[PDB]
Amino acid sequence: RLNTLSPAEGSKKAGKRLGRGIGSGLGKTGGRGHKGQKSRSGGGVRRGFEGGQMPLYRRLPKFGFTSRKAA
RNA sequence: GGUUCUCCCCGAAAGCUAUUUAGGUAGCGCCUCGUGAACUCAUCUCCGGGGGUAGAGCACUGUUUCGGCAAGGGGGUCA
Ligand SMILES: [Mg+2]
Ligand SMILES: [Mg+2]
Ligand SMILES: [Mg+2]
Ligand SMILES: [Mg+2]
Ligand SMILES: [Mg+2]
Ligand SMILES: [Mg+2]
Ligand SMILES: [Mg+2]
Ligand SMILES: [Mg+2]
Ligand SMILES: [Mg+2]
Ligand SMILES: [Mg+2]
Ligand SMILES: [Mg+2]
Ligand SMILES: [Mg+2]
Ligand SMILES: [Mg+2]
Ligand SMILES: [Mg+2]
Repeated sequence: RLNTLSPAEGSKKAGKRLGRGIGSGLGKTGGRGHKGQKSRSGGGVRRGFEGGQMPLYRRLPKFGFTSRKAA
């Protein structure tokens, strides 16, 4: 009867909402520590960056060639 | 610098490694949630082990104080 309809158990998961008091658990720093590049807005680092060490996908040598006949 | 409602469960780290790196970041180490298997792990008993630290010692590496024998050396004496 329209108002009687409810979803399955565990279907909806609420979702994390950050910065909303202490009781919320997460709140004041939205689960992202104190300071550093990761805490800052637009933070983090690009994909495959090991902090100036030459990343795995450059220290290893490239190999082979893509065949046109294989496609 | 600041990041706003509430209860319940578990709960770190400030280490290694690398870095124009050192107040940053990454992988591992430590937290957590989830998913499966073996007596898997922990505590203590009685066995098997390797070590070369504490201590001790002076054959060796050097160092060191005495006493006994003593080549070899330092002072003297000749035609
Ligand atoms: Mg939550
Ligand atoms: Mg929470
Ligand atoms: Mg918390
Ligand atoms: Mg702050
Ligand atoms: Mg800090
Ligand atoms: Mg941080
Ligand atoms: Mg460099
Ligand atoms: Mg440190
Ligand atoms: Mg420490
Ligand atoms: Mg550092
Ligand atoms: Mg810095
Ligand atoms: Mg010692
Ligand atoms: Mg000793
Ligand atoms: Mg002694």
